[PDB]
Amino acid sequence: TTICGLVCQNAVILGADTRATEGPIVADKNCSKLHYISKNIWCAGAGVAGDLEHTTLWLQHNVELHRLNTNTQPRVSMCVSRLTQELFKYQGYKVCAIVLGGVDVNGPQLYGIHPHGSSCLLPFTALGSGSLNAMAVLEAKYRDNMTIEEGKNLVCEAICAGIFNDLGSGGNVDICVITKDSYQHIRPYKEPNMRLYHLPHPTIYPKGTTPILSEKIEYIK
Amino acid sequence: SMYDRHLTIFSPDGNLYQIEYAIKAVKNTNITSVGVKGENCAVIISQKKMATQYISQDKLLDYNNITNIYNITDEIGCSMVGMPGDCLSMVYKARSEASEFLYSNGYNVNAETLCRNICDKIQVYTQHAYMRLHACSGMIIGIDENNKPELFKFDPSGFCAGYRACVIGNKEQESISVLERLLEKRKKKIQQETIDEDIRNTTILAIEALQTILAFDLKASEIEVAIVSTKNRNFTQISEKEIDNYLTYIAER
Amino acid sequence: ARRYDSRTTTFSPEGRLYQVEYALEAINNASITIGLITKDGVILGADKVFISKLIDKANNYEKIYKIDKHIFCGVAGLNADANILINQSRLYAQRYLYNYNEVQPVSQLVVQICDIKQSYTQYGGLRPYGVSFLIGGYDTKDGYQLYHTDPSGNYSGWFATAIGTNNLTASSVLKQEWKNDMTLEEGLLLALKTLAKSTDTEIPKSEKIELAYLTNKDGEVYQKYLTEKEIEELIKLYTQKY
Amino acid sequence: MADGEYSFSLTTFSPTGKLVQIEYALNRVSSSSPALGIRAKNGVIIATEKKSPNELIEENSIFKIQQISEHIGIVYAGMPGDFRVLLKRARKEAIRYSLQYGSEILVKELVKIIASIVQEFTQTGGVRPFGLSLLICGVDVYGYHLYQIDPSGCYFNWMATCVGKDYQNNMSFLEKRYNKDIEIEDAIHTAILTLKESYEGVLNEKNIEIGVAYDNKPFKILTQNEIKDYLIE
Amino acid sequence: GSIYNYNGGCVLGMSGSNCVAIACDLRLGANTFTTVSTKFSKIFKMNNNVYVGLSGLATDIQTLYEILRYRVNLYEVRQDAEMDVECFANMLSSILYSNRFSPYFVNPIVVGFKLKHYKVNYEPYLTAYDLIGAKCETRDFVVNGVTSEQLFGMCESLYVKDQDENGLFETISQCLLSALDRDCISGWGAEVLVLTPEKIIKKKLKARMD
Amino acid sequence: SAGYDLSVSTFSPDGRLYQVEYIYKSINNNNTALCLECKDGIICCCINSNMDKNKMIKKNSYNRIYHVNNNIIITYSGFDGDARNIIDRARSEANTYYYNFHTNIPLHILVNRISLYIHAYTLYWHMRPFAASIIISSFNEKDKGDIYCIEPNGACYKYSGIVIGKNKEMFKTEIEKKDYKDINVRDAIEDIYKFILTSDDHMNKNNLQNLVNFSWICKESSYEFQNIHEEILTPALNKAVEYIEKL
Amino acid sequence: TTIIGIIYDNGVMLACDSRTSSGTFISNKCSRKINRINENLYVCRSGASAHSQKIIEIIKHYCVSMKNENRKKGRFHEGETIDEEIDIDSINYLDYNNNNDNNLVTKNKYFYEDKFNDYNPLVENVAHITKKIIYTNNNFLSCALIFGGYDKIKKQQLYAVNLNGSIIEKHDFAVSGSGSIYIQSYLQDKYKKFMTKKECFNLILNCVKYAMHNDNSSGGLIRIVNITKSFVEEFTVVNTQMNFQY
Ligand SMILES: O=C(NC1CCCC1)[C@@H]1CCCCOc2cccc(c2)C[C@H](N2CCCC2=O)C(=O)N[C@@H](CCN2CCOCC2)C(=O)N1
Repeated sequence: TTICGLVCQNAVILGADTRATEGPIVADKNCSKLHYISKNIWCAGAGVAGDLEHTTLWLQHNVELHRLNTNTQPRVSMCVSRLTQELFKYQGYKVCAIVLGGVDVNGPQLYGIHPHGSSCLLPFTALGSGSLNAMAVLEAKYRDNMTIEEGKNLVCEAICAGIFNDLGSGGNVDICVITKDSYQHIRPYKEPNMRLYHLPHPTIYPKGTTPILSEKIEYIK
Repeated sequence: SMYDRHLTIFSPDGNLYQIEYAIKAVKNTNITSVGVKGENCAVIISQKKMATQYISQDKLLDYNNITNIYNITDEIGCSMVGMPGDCLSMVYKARSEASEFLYSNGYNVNAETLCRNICDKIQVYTQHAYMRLHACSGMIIGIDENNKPELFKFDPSGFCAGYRACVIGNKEQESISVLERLLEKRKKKIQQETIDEDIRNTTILAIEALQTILAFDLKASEIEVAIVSTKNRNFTQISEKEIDNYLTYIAER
Repeated sequence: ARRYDSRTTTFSPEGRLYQVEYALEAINNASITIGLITKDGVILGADKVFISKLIDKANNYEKIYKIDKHIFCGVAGLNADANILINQSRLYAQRYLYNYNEVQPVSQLVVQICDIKQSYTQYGGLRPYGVSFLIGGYDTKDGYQLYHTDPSGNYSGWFATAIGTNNLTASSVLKQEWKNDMTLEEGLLLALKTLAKSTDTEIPKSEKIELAYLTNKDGEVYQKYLTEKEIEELIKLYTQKY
Repeated sequence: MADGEYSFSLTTFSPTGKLVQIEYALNRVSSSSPALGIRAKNGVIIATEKKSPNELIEENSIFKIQQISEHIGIVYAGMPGDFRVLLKRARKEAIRYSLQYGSEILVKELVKIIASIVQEFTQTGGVRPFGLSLLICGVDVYGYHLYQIDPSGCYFNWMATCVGKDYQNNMSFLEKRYNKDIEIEDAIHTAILTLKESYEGVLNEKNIEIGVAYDNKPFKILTQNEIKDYLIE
Repeated sequence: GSIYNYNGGCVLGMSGSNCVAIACDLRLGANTFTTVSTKFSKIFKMNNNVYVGLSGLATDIQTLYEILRYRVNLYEVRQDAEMDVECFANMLSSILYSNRFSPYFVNPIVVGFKLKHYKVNYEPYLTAYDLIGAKCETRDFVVNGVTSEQLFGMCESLYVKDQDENGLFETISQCLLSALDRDCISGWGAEVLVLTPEKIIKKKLKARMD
Repeated sequence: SAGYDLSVSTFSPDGRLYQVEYIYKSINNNNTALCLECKDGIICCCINSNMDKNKMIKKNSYNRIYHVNNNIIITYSGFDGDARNIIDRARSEANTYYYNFHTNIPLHILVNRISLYIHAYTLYWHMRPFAASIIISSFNEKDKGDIYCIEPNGACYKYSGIVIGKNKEMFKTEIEKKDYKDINVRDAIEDIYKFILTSDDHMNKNNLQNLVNFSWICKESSYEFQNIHEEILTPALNKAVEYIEKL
Repeated sequence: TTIIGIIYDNGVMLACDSRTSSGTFISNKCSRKINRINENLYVCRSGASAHSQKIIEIIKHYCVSMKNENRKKGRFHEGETIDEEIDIDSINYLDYNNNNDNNLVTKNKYFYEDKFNDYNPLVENVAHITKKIIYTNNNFLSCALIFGGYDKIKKQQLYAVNLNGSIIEKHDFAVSGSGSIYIQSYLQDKYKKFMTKKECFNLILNCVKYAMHNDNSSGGLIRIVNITKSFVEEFTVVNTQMNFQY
């Protein structure tokens, strides 16, 4: 996995590859790693797939409940507190390394959350198996006060570094831009990987080639 | 049944008379508090008076300790009127609710939500027969996350709401008339105020309102005034000297 | 606080349980619910209580409920208590299926729900459930079945019966007209007759009738909740036959 | 207290079979500010009377129309604290369903769960029933729904209904001019007209709250200006 | 790891045009090499539009199937409708995760139709799971079981988009059979279910029995 | 009354809680306790005049003055058992405060906690409310005296001098004549004995020795709890007695 | 990690490096190991990041509760009426970085709201409740903390909460983290009683610089917090390199 995020002008930008592996096998080639928490808060997930899916769903629904009961814009700090407390409660056995980003009254914020429950407010970060490659690119090229287009290009370059240099990453590049007034989830954003060779004609088995022992037809309604 | 006015159960007409009697118990304390909202601030003024209760006021009583204004947090305070045991109990409930909110969510609760959570607590007393009602009505002020003042008021029935200005006390229809007159008089001016001018006008309006309600000359030593503003978001009382200066200005006008 | 206790689960000087008698009075004050067994399935019929012409009369059955695929009930009494117990009985049927990998026999389900009701009459200090159930179903052990439950946790099997208001008239009509080998159509027409005669009229009204039946056909048990159109067809057939 | 010998039913059967506490809660509802809902062709509207006691109170601080989830709204007639508790519970159950099944809670499922919660308080020991009625409107895959929940825990499916003060006369007014093939605008006008006929005096954009769910869109509470436009005619 | 080798088995899902197919081997292993049954189906019908394939430990297969049947039956009786396939998929994920730390040793797939009610449109729906409920939504095919690598190779090489029911049957059957022929602990028969909005066709393949 | 006075959890139609008022009556019928702030300390006195006919009680064995951390005086008027309960709770709160923070619990926080404890027994329909009012007080050089009195309803107020129990009004009338913030505790002893001789008509110069508990926290005792020695109470008792018998 | 506290004549100074690492990899270049508990009470974090972070969050909550319970009823102080600034810019000047990034806030200063220290929790109380929390779960928790603050009773104070949940008060200086072992004797030799603000600042900065030079687990930038009776000053130093004549 390669997930990354950075802060730019009045916006937070997240990026992710889309590979899920089961051992050395690619289990999902187009899995989504960018998760909607609220209109102004998203997060990218690396680690155990099931933990990420269920932790981000729980966080999203609790955040919506909080928003309804208070009628105020959700805070990124609240997501940090809730998530870190949960993860700490599980002493790192919930393997969730999360880049959390959003925009609220305190402006654009980005946090790197670790499975044991620590958090860190940062201008940029990357997590996952490809985080070292993406961090190389981000450290080389990050700047304060980038425009959204520049930030998108840099996030894409970082994710591509992870995709092409880490075996655990691959697939397409997904991006989300989170501003004060809305978000923009682009999926796919890059699509750098496709099948190169195709056979000149797809194998179509003639009808009746497979031998069968029994057959029953059962109609519906 | 014969006990429909003893427990929190409906009477034939649909009333819960225990709630009415708890409200009357609040009214019996003879304590008056007034909260007023400005453009960038909010004020609460209360009498530094012992609630009319079984015991009376001794001349060895330390009158500085008598108060009905409390801090819930650094930035949220309130006035609690009613039975002093119940008022202290509600103060502690509100403080613990605010602290729990802060720990759970990593940011301070604003006044509206704290009032609503308190009232959700009170509703449980209104529905469960084995608990007495808390004879306590409160006013809560603070500055919300958009730098706007908040003024909210709860009462024993668990009903809360926001206000431009409010009064807890024996009389409240006539207090409402006085407050409405003061607010429209303040609003009819078109000149823009400074932060300090706004705070001064709000405090003067609160003092003059409490005075026109109680119908006697307030002495600075016998009232308390607490403010929250965008200049100083902390809920802080003001000195007896500043209250006295506001009173001298009010009288000479 | 004992002065406020109404002592629901306490014997009366005649070995009676007053809360149960009052719950039975409430059930007797509810609209008529009838049931009868043919050779083609169990029929449940009910009179709908009018509230307003603005009620949504589409796919809205409020007196006959599916418990499982092979079980369904009619309700007489407090509808919210009935909703509680119906949820419980659906849970019970599914629990039996989970534990035994086969569908629950009807009598066992009736026994479980009646145990809930009896327990409320014996333990605790709460009021009993104010509902009577007409539970019908099919299973291989006992074929088509029909049961009647009351607030005391009692029950009993029936070939035809009625609960709710004016059950005496409907029961007499069933006693005179119910036969041991009836077809589904004959059963439906007899159900319409007893519903019409218990509601003090001669031609029944589709707007006020809930009719459903439960058949074991070709090995599948299948429940049919007649719409207003199908009931209108049956009303025309009834007015032909009478 | 809440356990031991002191947990006995406060709602019990009378000789005639009635549960008088439920009747008294019903009276309490019938004395409350009117509310109503209308199921139109491509949406459902819930409207309420919100009469400000004084010029001091902040209207926005009091909303009798609340959102439970996207596409589901709720209004009540009766005691407001009870309403707050039940609204919090409804939101909780909506998110519990959403966590189990991913998608949004179906209106019928929510209504059944909330009705069961209401019913519990007419049987469990040491409590009174809730003193309110709820109207729950929503849109899901299976169409538009308008449900009422009574203090006893019974629920009804409505094409249009009114709860609270003099709701029989309001019901006659609403049934005189409701068809199942109305539009959103016609429904809003009808709701406003019904409330006018009930309210004594002159209504305005501050005396009424309105919530809509139409054309497969998220539930929306009409602002002051939108209601003002609806009131221009 | 070896727990999954105790019984063996695999499941495979595939979609065509207005059709979807689910297939499984029929073996019940014991001790990784002893075949004790040849009619142990891994395919279960939740409702007419929702099937689940459960590979892994047979005890956990049966237990999870019973839990899922309980949940689906309760949901559908309460709602008075058939459970949507996506709601069922999310529910299965939640059930598997609820046992996150002592999980059911199962490798499920879900195959069925997502109904888009206007008339009704039937969109094939496929999902593969891990034992703690992570989900992989797909349009072409899903695989699970100890034969996963062979099924992945066969599907990547042979799957053809938008096949009719007969083409779908031939393709999924060939994929399953070729994959099974390379596995020591799977096979001994194959059942293939081809789903259309109108009918279900259940076939047993004349497969290898060694 | 009218049936509204059988439970502490039922408000009367006029808004009053009658069980609390009945407890107040019980307390006002019980023995007298007072605490007085002086220039260099606070002085507490309990007059056990209800025990005047109990001739066989061991001399000076019944004492109503306790302490919390060796620097806070806590006394009461009302039921002994309830007061012991509340004092146990006060000490438990002091222990917990030290455990959590390693400093002694401040007087005002302890007062709030005790008052909340007491108030919690007025809320339910199955618990008897405490029939006792509590005096809690301390004194140190920098802060001078702090005296709080907690009511059975749970209301705590701060005083310069307090009298609870029987004949409290006459005692307050006598106490209020002089500003004791400028008098020393030793000098206040004789005043208190004179007040006892006058106000409590059940007390004479014969049982003044065995019926009165005296304690203080003052400069002489290093601002820590101490029962006043009989070698200090004796001359003061004799002087008050002779002065009174003169008039 | 290197965290230091030094008591000087008019206050207490807290300094730290900012590097957080997982092995040899630096996961966070510039963490924030000096955290405000109350307006006049800070803690320096050492040990496992998750442990110290969650402990400090709990302690902040406890401190809010204590502070609001410390508030007395009434009004007070109706009459009561209540140093050479560090040239931080010159400390942070480097030839090769001059206006390369003009916008850079390297300093902040604020005044106490509780001017008389009427309700601010005592430093000792907060430190001891923290020690209690760590000790109760010292089978799992591994983090060492330094508390620094000012209260009206004991003035400027340092409390070291060591691993396993013991507490020691320091009256001169406190050091923790893998980097402080290297500067142990340097600080011991250079420390004197009643140092000025300038001397204390230079000393604490040089201590952190030497520790970062010698310890791979330390690095990044340097954060210095100065706590006085009336205000708190915070500085960031980015000129951390060490130049040896030899
Ligand atoms: O890519 C991955 N994360 C990214 C992809 C999206 C979010 C981020 C990880 C990368 C490796 C992590 C493996 O550490 C585990 C620790 C504990 C439990 C499990 C895994 C569970 C399970 N295990 C463990 C071995 C047997 C088995 O089955 C397993 O490997 N899960 C796979 C995904 C499974 N499939 C679900 C449906 O189809 C898509 C993939 C998985 O979590 N991979």
